[PDB]
Amino acid sequence: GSHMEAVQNRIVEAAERVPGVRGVIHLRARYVGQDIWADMIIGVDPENTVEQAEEICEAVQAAVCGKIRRIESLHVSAHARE
Amino acid sequence: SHMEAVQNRIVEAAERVPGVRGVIHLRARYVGQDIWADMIIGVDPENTVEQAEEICEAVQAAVCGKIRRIESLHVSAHAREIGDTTKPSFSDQP
Ligand SMILES: [Cl-]
Repeated sequence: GSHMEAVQNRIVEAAERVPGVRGVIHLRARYVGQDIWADMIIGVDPENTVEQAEEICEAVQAAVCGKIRRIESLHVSAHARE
Repeated sequence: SHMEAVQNRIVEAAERVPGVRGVIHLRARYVGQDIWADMIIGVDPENTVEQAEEICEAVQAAVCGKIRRIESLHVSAHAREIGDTTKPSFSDQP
């Protein structure tokens, strides 16, 4: 509901502030008990290395998980984007 | 389960594709007679993202080409060091 959109907006806002992120392409978030499990795809520079893209991915994980307490599990991956 | 033969075929297939440093993970199930799968490959860290997506597509074509009962296969890549010998996982979500 309205409840869930608010958290999604929090997650996007958080992820999008992280340097190297070219928008959030996709976000699946779901309640499992009281906790949230999420899967996210970010856009990144096509010319990034895989190592570099994974660094950005981890940074997003820390930023999002840091600001939204109720997230128990967050997978982040990157697609090339312009 | 009973279906180790197909898993081994899938891994062997994927691992022959150039740019693949082993299969990190594979979730496969039968739906009727068809197989639906999700797979994670290891790749050169120094590959570009563009290039890793290219490898991913190559694996999709190679695996789906050699194991014809696969109706749907998603492939994604993580960086993997060359000294890594970690056996492929077949669980349901790391
Ligand atoms: Cl061949």
